[PDB]
Amino acid sequence: MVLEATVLVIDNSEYSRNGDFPRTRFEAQIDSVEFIFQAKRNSNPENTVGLISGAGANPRVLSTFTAEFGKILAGLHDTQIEGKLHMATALQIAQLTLKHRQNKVQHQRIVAFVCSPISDSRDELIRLAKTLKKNNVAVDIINFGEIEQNTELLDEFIAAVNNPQEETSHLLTVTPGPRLLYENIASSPIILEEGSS
Amino acid sequence: HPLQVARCTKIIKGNGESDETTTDNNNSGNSNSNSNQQSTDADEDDEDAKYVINLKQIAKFVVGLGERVSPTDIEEGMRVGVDRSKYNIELPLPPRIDPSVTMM
Amino acid sequence: TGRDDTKETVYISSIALLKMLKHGRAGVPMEVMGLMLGEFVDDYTVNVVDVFAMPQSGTGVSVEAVDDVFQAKMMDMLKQTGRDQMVVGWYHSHPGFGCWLSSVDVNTQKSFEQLNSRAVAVVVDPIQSVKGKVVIDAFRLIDTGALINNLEPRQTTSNTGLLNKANIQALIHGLNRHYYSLNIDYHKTAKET
Amino acid sequence: KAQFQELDSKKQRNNGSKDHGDGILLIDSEIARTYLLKNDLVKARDLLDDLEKTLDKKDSIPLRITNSFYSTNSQYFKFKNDFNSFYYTSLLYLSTL
Amino acid sequence: EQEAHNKALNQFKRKLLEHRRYDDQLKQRRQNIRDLEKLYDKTENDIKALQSIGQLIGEVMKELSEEKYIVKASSGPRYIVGVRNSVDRSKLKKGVRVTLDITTLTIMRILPRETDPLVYNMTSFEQGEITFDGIGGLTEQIRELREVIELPLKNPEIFQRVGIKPPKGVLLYGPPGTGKTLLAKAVAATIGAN
Amino acid sequence: GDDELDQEILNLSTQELQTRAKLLDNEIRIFRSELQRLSHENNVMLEKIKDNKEKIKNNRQLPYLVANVVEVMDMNEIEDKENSESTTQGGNVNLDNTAVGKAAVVKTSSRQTVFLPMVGLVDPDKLKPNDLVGVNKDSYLILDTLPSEFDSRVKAMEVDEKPTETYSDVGGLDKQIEELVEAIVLPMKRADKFKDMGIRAPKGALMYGPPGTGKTLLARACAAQTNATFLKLAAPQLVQMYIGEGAKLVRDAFALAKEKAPTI
Amino acid sequence: MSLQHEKVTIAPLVLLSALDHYERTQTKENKRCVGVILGDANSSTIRVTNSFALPFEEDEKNSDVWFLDHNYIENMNEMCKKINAKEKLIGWYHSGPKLRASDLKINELFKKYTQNNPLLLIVDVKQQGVGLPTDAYVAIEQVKDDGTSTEK
Ligand SMILES: Nc1ncnc2c1ncn2[C@@H]1O[C@H](COP(=O)(O)OP(=O)(O)O)[C@@H](O)[C@H]1O
Ligand SMILES: [Mg+2]
Ligand SMILES: [Mg+2]
Repeated sequence: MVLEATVLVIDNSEYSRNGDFPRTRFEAQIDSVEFIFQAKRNSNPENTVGLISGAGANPRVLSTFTAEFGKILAGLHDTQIEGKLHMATALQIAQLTLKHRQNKVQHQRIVAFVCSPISDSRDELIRLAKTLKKNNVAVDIINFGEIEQNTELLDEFIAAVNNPQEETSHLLTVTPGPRLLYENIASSPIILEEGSS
Repeated sequence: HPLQVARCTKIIKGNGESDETTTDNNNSGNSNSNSNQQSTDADEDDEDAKYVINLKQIAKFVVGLGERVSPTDIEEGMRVGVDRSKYNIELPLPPRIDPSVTMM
Repeated sequence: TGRDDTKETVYISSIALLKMLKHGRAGVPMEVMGLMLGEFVDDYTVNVVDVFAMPQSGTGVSVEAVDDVFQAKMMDMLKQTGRDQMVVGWYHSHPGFGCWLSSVDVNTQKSFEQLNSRAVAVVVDPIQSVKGKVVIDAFRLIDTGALINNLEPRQTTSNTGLLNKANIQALIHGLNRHYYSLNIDYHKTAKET
Repeated sequence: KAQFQELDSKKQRNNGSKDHGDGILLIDSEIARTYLLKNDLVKARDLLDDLEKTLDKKDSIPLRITNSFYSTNSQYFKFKNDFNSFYYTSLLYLSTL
Repeated sequence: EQEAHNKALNQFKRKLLEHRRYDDQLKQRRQNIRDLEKLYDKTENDIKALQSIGQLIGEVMKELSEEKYIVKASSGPRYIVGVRNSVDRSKLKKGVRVTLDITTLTIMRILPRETDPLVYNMTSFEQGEITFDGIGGLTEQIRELREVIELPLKNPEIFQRVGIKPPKGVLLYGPPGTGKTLLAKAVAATIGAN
Repeated sequence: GDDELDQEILNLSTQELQTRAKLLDNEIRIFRSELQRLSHENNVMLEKIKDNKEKIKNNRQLPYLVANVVEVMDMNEIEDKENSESTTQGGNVNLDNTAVGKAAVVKTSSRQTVFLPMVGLVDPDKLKPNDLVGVNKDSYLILDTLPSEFDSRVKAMEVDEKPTETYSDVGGLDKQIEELVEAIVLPMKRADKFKDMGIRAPKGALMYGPPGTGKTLLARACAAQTNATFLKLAAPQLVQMYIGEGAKLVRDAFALAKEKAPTI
Repeated sequence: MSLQHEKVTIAPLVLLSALDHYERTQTKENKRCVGVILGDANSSTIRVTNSFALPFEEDEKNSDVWFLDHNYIENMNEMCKKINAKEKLIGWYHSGPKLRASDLKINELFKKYTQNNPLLLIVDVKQQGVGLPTDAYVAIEQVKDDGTSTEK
């Protein structure tokens, strides 16, 4: 989306250990994190992107808004790769990042990859959905990590956040096996996704 | 005024003095350069003939080139005016009280 | 007429007093530079809330002795923490000499006058101070037009009129042809005490 | 032990993270452990003291790593029948479980 | 031909050079990270020196008190200074060389006793020295010099035990050319004394 | 002959080589991410240095005082418990910051003796007894190094080599000419043979006999040929009434000779 | 690494700065002022020489959410070495007076700028204690007795 700031979440997990894209899902995610960053810059050049960890109980800020690809790239290697995603904590820590920004003319976007299903209670994300859309924050969930064998708990959360205002949630369905992850991003909306009026 | 009066006791060239000492050796730097072969970290310094003056309280200082004359005019054994505390040649003074004395 | 041209009561907070002494005493035998950040209110009241030290300069105190890279960056950091205030003056030391402005320091005051025309210049000796009341005086320029036509004094109205002064030397010569001195007033609460 | 020493020459570089040296120390507790049962107690002792050294220069030491170390140390003491030396070592094993 | 792996291989040939090139570069770039590091530390060490600042030397002229010393500054005037927590008063004594912070004029640390440049030239002399054992001959004479000199320096323990006074002083005299210098040069190595 | 071509069809199977190739495309993707990572790191790191450099450039700038290094005293790292100082601080190992290890003591031309923390800018190997040094005017820190100046006393004594006079032009006295060649040139040129053998090259040759027998002409010829400097020293001068002054120039001439060595 | 923090000397600059800094963010009602403290560390005596604010948020809904700006800590380091190289990050003040368990996790963050364990300097700005205007604690990791786990 044009005129948007985005907090990437790299999923650090033991389902990211598991290989379902080359070399493993972690090495797949380096390539897809580079993809989105540049695509979004071209479409609007004021766009600027941070990175935070999906690891442990606490997500840590690896990068703040920046348009050097090198600062975001560096954090992908540095972070510990074995962890667990915690969606609830992520939404809130991502939201703080979207608070503290160069100009709030931009849309508040969270793009969050899923390799590992939720490790938290369902209902907490339902309550948090209404707080997110209250400040006009949307959350894009890339799902290849809950359709392996998992039933999709993701869909109901996207329903709750979605409501046209200026920002609308999307659910990027990505096939679960090798095809290269970056390409799956590309075939899903990622330069034509938008918030609706 | 006041320019405290000093006098040149040495012509030490500016590219032979080795002001830079990170990659330069004391004997000379290049003899016409000192840090013009370094532009990898951005530091600039060349100058030609910086002189060592001797103050009349007998303190020695490396001082500037002329800032109101060309350095050609400033020589070995020539008196010079330098600032109160910024010690940098502004105006040269004649080389001593020698005229008129000699001519008689 | 025009400007009030009466010399400010400078209210230096406790934090700002101790901070100045800290940077000055480490740096002896050398000069130190720095910018004073506060709020100006009334027509003669400046409250110097905080300070920041400008790194040690290789040419000493002068009109080049603020680098615009440090300055901009430093104020930018105060803006991210809400500690932001406006440059209302500048401080500099003479490390071995009592309070006065040399030719260079007055010329620096002419530059700070441009930016804020109520600006203060504070001269801190770090080592001569054993009380810590002493050898800290603030100066502020009185208009040039004021000097010529002899409308120079106008600092004795709208103050206490208790003055504290000593020395002829440079101090006094500085005073006659340029600036006016007034004591440093210390502000505190009972939480700092 | 060969696999992991080999592995970190490549892996650390490509991956850019992850240390596999944690696991070396359990293997090492187990080499002493083999020595204990075979009745070469003397050999096992030296390898446990060389293990201990590595532990101290680690910033974070997970509980599992030091748990095995103490298990081994416990076995050593009861062969001598030093009741006191076994008792004090076993409490730490129990706590760090 | 009939193969499409024959068509594939042409392309695969181009690829080959690419791996080699990338490997060359990776190895260079790590070495570069290290090289810039050393340069960076050293630039930063100048800056630690600018904030550390010089110090003043004097000498303890006379002890006034444990916590007060008469020092005579090199700059000029005699001073009464304080003693820092850091310098111990066991180190302080009269006539020892001292150094002090410029700031508060408080004794920072003591100095070792400095040497005038005349006597430095004498000390500095070393030719890389010689053996015992390249002074050969007049064996018995070499042995006795060792008996006076070397024997109480290494072992004063035997001399204290017996309760005899340490033996000290030797005078050497002989013809020119006999190697008093050669022996002077030799004895100095053997024992290792300054 | 290489790899990934028709040579390899014979070494390794057509299916197996082709599937190697696909594997080796993956390896590029991994190489690119690593390579860029190392690249962006150098670039970033480079900027930090430029920042520092500029800070030092202001200090390096004129004026600055001139001092001379009396001696160097570099203290040991860990002289104390954890300090390169000779006093206690509870830790920190530094050479010019919290703890002073290396130091140079300089004597100013302002008549002061000052103990300085060594500055990282210069080498401890340049800093000798009487190295002329630039020192920062304000706070005193060794800023830079300067060549040594030499007095008029130094000048007379030293190098007054004129190109070879040539022995053809010093007529007669065949034997004297024969002796000088043997004494000087043969060791200087054939030093390698003297070295392998371990014998010493002549300490002196005494020349004696009445004035005007050519001797001057000859040493001046020999010195240019042998590529040693010509020093001019005359003993009747060095006899003085002042004990100090008279002793001084012997000591000066010995130190300067060894310096300007090889020298005649 | 060292476990050396046995004595903590405080300059009075630190206690009045923490008093100001709370009020320059305007944190209240168990919101906190989290900033850095600089000084010397890796040593038996710690001298807490200086203090600065950092950008920081504190959420009352869950204590495992707070904000911190990392880029601020990296940029403040460059600047402070120029003023004084004897100043380095030695840990963090926290307004308190209540010490919490989530503060262990903030602690971990600060362990990536200083080699030693970070010092968490509780400075009460509310002035409820008539003594202790400084209490100091350091996070250490040890097997706790009585069948208890390894606790941080
Ligand atoms: N063998 C010679 N052939 C030519 N002229 C000579 C010869 N020896 C001496 N002279 C002349 O006499 C001068 C004095 O001799 P010089 O080499 O200076 O001697 P000494 O060291 O013996 O006092 C020479 O400058 C030269 O004019
Ligand atoms: Mg002799
Ligand atoms: Mg002659």
